[PDB]
Amino acid sequence: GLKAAQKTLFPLRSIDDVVRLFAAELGREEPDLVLLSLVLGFVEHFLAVNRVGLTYFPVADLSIIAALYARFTAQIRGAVDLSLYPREGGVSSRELVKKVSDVIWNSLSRSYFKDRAHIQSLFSFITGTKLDSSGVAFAVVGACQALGLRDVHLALSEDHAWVVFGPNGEQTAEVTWHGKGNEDRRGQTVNAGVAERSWLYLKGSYMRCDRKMEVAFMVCAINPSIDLHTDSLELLQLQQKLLWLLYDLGHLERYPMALGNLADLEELEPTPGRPDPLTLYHKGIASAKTYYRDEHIYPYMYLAGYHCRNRNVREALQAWADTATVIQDYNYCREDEEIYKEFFEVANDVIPNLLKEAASLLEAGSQGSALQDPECFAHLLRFYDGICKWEEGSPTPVLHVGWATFLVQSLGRFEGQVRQKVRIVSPVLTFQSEKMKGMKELLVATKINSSAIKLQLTAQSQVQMK
Ligand SMILES: Cc1nnc(N2CCN(c3ncnc4sc(CC(F)(F)F)cc34)CC2)s1
Repeated sequence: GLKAAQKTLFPLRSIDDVVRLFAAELGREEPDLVLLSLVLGFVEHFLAVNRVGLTYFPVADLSIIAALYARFTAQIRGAVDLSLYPREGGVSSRELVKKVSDVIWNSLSRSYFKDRAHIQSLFSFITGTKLDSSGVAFAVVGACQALGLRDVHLALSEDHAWVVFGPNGEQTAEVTWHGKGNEDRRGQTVNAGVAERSWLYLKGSYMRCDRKMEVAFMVCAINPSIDLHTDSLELLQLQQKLLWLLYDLGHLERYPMALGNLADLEELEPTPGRPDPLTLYHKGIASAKTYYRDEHIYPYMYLAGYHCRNRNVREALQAWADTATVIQDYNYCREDEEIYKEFFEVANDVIPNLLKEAASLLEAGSQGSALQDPECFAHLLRFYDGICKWEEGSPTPVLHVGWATFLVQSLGRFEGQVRQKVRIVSPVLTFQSEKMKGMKELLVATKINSSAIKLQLTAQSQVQMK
């Protein structure tokens, strides 16, 4: 059901031929999501899943891609009868969106590993009857576009996906599952999650994609991994080129995660003449500030990871403190476990390892060490302050004694003469959380009072009886 003009670039014989196809589609009124996702899934399958026979690039013949496209469009058009769902006002109804979501859901294998790699694309849907969670949401949007439903668009948070549709694109509907063991809410709005101020729904500051941002999503979705130790260089090059295409056309402007993904790719293999990874992480943060009220966690996490890998301890601490400054205005809710896991690993594994190495290097005579810099101690304190403020008013707690052991260790890496230089005002720091306010006294003693720290961080009421 492809148009003549969509077929003229075939066969695709290289990475650059795939980029030309994307450029041509992006120059259209509506880029064809189904065509583009089938092409990426086909090339990913033959570059990462099965490389038998590979000599340069997996040639994508029109006959092959057109037959896959026909399989998809026949499946959707046959199973969704539009006459049963009249379109009032050129916009779609909740019943129609639910029907398309059910069609995709009911097509999937009964049982499979939902966390596998390479199950994101429409190629996986057609050839393997398998999709991952956000892959189902994308497939609903592709199916709606195939049906002529121009109002149905992908909605993305940092850990979940759903659709928007209807009058002014103001309706929301769940179309896929989230996480593992959670009961699905397909067909419902996301209002209760927005109202409860969970990270999962970003207080309503989630992405409402247009079609070009949906192209950017499938490009972010490319998975170059061949196995635990090995990435496809061909898929890395393709993903990086397509991200630059999108960047140049303006379609990453409102997509912080895509800018961090591009910066990560540039760190691995920089493109001559292009912005540095740092510039790109900063544009990701600027995008979040401009379009999403600075309510996103990952723009700062991407920046912190880059500084961590480069052992810029000062700047890694600052960027994690900034992540905590975002999280402090959320309530920690059921289904936010992924961001809890990330903050736990930063506090209880990554920061301790960085400071352990810093301590060894200070023993060896380093100058300008983070451990002698009171501004770095302040960043450490601000990171814990935001985590404590996050916990306030949340329906489930965050901190426990496991966190306290690492806090004491991390504090102890800074000498008392460095800790004393931070000014805690009601380097200068203001605490927002009642936990860190009560800890202020303790933060300056030559020997940290471990037991009193533990009591203040966990709000534990009592010590051992005997
Ligand atoms: C620091 C970080 N390093 N990698 C990070 N990733 C990997 C890239 N990710 C993403 N990159 C582009 N777009 C999206 S939309 C989305 C939510 C989902 F999966 F649709 F439900 C995730 C995500 C998720 C966050 S954060």
